[PDB]
Amino acid sequence: DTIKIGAQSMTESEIVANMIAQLIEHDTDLNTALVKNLGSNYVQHQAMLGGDIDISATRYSGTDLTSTLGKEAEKDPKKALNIVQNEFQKRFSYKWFDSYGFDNTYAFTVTKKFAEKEHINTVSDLKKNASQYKLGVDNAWLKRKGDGYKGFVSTYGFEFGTTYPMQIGLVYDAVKNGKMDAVLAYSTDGRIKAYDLKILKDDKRFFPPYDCSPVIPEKVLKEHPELEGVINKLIGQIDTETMQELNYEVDGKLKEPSVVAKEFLEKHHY
Repeated sequence: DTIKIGAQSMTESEIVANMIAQLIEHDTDLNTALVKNLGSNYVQHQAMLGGDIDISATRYSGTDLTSTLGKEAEKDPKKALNIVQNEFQKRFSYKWFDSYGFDNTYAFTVTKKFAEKEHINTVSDLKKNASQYKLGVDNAWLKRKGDGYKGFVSTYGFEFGTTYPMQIGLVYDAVKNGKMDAVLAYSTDGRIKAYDLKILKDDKRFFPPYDCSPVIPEKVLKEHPELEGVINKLIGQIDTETMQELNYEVDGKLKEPSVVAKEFLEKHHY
């Protein structure tokens, strides 16, 4: 029988999606298929409800909490994961696993060079000269509710001199070359490694946590009792630094997600 693994359009998702597949076909006699390009977690959720996917490869605690669950933004990561896991079991009898070990969080990011010139370690340090700064953001963040620009201004109490929305993949070279003074990066992106950018401390803890976990229905796990054991092998095994490294292997070194996943599994003896 064929285990269907859903992935959104993020390098991260495709990597972790392929990893799961390859781990399944290594440990068991089960067959796998990947359902690529699922857009948002809403569609990913619906695809699970409709039986289009047996496994959601990458899901993020702060996302499903304040949208799929409709709950308030918990800032403690363990408490937020506890809520999310309990609602998914109660509402859907879905097993939201413990985290792979990484956070994909919004991260105000600058060059180290610029952090020394402007004296910046925290997001709050950006206050003083904020009017003089260009900030790069993704295409959705300014209008985003809760942990968006609006909530940001209310919490940190300042505006950036100009904000420029753009495809997320562009913010990293943009900060690197000085086109933007700071950007709101995704903290798992490989180019944070490669370019060695500085992730500023979110001293007011504005952003909720975004720990990444696989989601699988207990019904799927029951029908294939060997499955949980396979997935459990990934739990705790991928921290932010590793995910950044795996991400650069695709985004910077131009390798296929299947290959990066294979090499990773081989490196760790699976």
